[PDB]
Amino acid sequence: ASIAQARKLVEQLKMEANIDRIKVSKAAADLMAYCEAHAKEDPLLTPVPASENPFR
Amino acid sequence: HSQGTFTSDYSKYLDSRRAQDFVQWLMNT
Amino acid sequence: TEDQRNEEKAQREANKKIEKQLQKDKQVYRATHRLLLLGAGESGKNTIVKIFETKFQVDKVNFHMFDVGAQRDERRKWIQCFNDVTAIIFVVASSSYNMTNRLQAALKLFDSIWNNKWLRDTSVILFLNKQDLLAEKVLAGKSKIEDYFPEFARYTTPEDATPEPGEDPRVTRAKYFIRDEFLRISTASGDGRHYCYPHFTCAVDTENIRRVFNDCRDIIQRMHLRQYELL
Amino acid sequence: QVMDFLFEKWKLYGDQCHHNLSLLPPPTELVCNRTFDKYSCWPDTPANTTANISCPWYLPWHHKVQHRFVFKRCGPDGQWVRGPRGQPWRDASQCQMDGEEIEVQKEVAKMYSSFQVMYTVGYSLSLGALLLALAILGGLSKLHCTRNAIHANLFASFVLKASSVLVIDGLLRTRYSQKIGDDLSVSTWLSDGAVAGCRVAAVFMQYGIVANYCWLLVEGLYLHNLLGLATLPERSFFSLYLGIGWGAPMLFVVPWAVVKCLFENVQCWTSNDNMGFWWILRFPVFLAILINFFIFVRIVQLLVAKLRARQMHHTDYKFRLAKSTLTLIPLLGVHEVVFAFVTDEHAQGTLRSAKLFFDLFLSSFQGLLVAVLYCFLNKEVQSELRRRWHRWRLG
Amino acid sequence: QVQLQESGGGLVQPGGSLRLSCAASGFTFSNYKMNWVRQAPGKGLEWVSDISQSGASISYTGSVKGRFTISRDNAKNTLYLQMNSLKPEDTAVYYCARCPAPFTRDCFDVTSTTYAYRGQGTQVTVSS
Amino acid sequence: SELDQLRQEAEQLKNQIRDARKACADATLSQITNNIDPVGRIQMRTRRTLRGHLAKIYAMHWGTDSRLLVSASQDGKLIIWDSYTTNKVHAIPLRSSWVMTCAYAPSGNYVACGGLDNICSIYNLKTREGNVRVSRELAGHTGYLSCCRFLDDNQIVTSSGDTTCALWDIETGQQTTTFTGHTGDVMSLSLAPDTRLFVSGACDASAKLWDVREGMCRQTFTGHESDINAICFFPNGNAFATGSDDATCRLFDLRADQELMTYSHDNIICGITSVSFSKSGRLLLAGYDDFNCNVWDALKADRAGVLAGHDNRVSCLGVTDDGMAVATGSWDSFLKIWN
Repeated sequence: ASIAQARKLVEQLKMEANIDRIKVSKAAADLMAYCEAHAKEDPLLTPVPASENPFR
Repeated sequence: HSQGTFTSDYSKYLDSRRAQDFVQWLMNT
Repeated sequence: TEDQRNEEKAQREANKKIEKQLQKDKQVYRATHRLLLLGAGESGKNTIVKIFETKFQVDKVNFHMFDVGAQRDERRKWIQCFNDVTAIIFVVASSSYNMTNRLQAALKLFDSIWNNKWLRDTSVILFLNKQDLLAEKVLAGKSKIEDYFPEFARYTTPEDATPEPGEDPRVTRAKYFIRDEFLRISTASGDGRHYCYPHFTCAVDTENIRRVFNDCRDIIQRMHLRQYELL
Repeated sequence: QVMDFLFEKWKLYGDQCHHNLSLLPPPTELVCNRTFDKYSCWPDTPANTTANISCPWYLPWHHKVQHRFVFKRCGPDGQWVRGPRGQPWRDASQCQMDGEEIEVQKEVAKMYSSFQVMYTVGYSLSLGALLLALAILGGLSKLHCTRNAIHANLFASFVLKASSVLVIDGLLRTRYSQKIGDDLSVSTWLSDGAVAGCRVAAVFMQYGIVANYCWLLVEGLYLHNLLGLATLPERSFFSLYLGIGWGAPMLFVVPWAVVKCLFENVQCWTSNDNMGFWWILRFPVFLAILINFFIFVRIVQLLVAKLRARQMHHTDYKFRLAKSTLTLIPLLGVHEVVFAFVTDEHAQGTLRSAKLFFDLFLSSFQGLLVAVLYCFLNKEVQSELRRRWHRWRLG
Repeated sequence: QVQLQESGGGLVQPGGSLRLSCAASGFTFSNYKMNWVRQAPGKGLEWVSDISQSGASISYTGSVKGRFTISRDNAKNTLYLQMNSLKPEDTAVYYCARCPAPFTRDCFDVTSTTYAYRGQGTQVTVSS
Repeated sequence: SELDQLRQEAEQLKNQIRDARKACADATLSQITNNIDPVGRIQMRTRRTLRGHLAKIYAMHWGTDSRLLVSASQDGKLIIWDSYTTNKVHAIPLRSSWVMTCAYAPSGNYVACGGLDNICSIYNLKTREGNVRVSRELAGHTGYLSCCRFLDDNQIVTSSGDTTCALWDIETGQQTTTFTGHTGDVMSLSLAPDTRLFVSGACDASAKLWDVREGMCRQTFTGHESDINAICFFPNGNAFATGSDDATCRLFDLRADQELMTYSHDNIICGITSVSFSKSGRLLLAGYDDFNCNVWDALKADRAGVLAGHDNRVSCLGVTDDGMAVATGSWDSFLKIWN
């Protein structure tokens, strides 16, 4: 009973052990590249002019 | 109800002020 | 633009049907009191009203006794919902001190309800149930309140305490100690915005729902007087 | 009331002794001539004599100086005595105004000027407080509660009262602050000229100070039918409240308006002389004071029941906070003390002026006190102002 | 990441004095109102102590009022429950729980298993 | 006995994940993002206001057409609004008055609610016989339902209060898989833009990443210390933010197995109720309990704008799929919509 539930935790930690963790600088540069590449179509980053805005 | 009563006295006075003022005009000129 | 014109006219007609139905049932949502009914466990909450919802009405005012007897016992997430409720009925088991000692647990649960951030403005009806099993374990003494409470031996029976006829004064001392123990938590923290209305359950329900109804009338009248800055 | 009577009696007496002068044959002796100084006409007497001729009957107080005369002498040349610039001098002092009545008129003139300054300085900063309360109330999150809509449409009624009473006051000032040159200008003044503006401002004032008492009735009855029922109110009944506050004063003003327009057409309608059926304008105020004073005592017969069961955690707040609300709740129920028996009829002397000072003073600062007590000390609108100050202190 | 150790403990004589120390790691310890909950073998849990954020508001179960004392070390992220004058009816395992919300006065952690923020405990027993 | 040895090896395995995480923690964005031109001041305004509800609003959801936002309240109503013209399209009543969430399918064909009655009622919009009523009542939980999201018109994955996210099948009417593995109650979940996998935050400060195809747990991230109210994915699929009740948001990585940032400020003291990214993902818009929903910068970790509005806590904050507007469901029956 105690081993039947505790093995299910440590098996999940075993599966999360062998994860190929790319370094944080590389994922940071990935996120930076995504946010700079998608920065034109964003309607919150720049304010939209009153023509295209369907509310006012 | 006083605002309908006070100006009922501020009117019934004020014409009597005018009437004594009206005699006082023809008292003099 | 005539297609946009009949579009606008149809959408505004749907708006008119919806808004008329929303007025016609806002008129009944403002009229039905809701009453969250929670307890510790082994309490006897089914003698009040008679998977969890139930409803009733007395003197042309409605109630929705939302029991929660199907959920878990980790209450810190689904009790943020019940702050629009009027009166959180909190039926305790006053006679569950022989076995867990559920009285101290009920006190801590009540204190945790009282000091919540979202359950500030909701008052609490208090039902010290299990009145029948209370009287015997204090005259015989199979479990002592004074074993689980220090100030029980140095407690005085209160002067304004009415007796029920045919009842021992030690039993009145015990139940009034429990009631003042809850009221100590009720008045130590904030009591301007919400109140506690302690009671003692009897064997019939025709007075019990009347007590609930008069106390919810009290909560509504104190809410309106609190709105007009009177009390 | 009296100036028009004096004017028409002056016209009648002048024409009457014009007719009398038309029936005098000339004697052959030295008589001073066919004269008239436009208010005192006389038979013509021989020169170097004075005349014991009666002083004229058209005066307002003539039936109490009736046994007096006027003595004027025409001199040696058949001509009367002269004033500073040749003016006809008369010894009209024996039937002139009595020397103490002008003094008691001076005293009541100072009383009326003092009361006027008091209630205008009450109503004016009352207006300046109720407009701030309205611009606070109808610009925020709580701008339509069915509780708070009646307070907004109550402060509108208090503004409609105050800014109409101090306007009929200004027209009563303007109509009586001019120099009476000749008979034609004052006859155009006495005729229905610009006094129609005075009459409609008078019916404006009688609408304001009846709509305000009916609105204190509705502000009462809302709070009474909010507390008897167990649940929250289902229908707000705001059609019924807006009707019983702003349509019932119309049906109580326009009977009085057409009665004053047809049956007693006095000069400007603020003269409430012959106060039969002025009672048609003071019966709804008697109603809207009695039937919310009843609920004012019915609200304390439960407020002291709610301050007595629990909340004993503060000693002597059972008296302090059951009187710090009983001072507050006269937004509605003041002045049962000096009106429920003391009417405008059968009230004389300094009792009458004391009742006028009491009700005038309290009803002139009532709007200020209601606007303060319900839009600047209400802690909800306090916190709702604090949140906007947080939003405005970031930019 | 929360991690609540329950240091000290063991087996005492009836009347002894044991300082149970709760070692915490993973959060700002000064914010969260802690407590100390036990469960006797055979029944459910029952809440024994608490403490406030700074250390002011302290309560107990009425059966253990005064016999146990409770103190927190904000500078060391540590919570000491020092027992005195034990009894045969106080055999239990003592979980160092924690009320879950920061900067609050109330919590709901007396309840049954799978509470999150509650260490593995320390089984304490008095002698015969 | 023999059961004691499992706990120490669980701690040793956690130590391996710990120092492996600190092995790939060789840098930080807090130095990388300093060369980046910040967005600076951002101010938004309430555009439309949707005053139709009666009780507090607990959750809203835009449609994928970004015109119709459903919203869900405790009065028993599920009002399908319209952002362009302030027109309620259906006021569908509910049996369970205590709704706790709503959902809009991507095809615009079904909505789904579900609250304390444990039942995720899926409502049908395409009944051409007039009005619109429930098709299927999915009932396989014990605890309440806290957030449900649609994959397509055939399978809905829902969170729960009884620690188990589930993948339901609408036409059949039972759980396909069962995402067991969480310890406390599970509040929110958001689907990745490829809809093959999803994260699921809970009330043990743990955001488990799952995989709906295999029906298992993959990654469990712990960087928080209180119960997690709401999460949301990044639009690229390699990040997601977690707003918990310790008044901070934390950005993570599914490829670094750690946190990346802490959006903690000192003046805020009470925790996040909902959080969702912008269109591009530069703006992390969090919704708080002190009545103002901040607009954080998701890379510079600073408040680039605080929104105005309600007089109660906000409850949900959904951004349109084309990023044109932002709506804020709050606890005063109102839905301010923000461009």
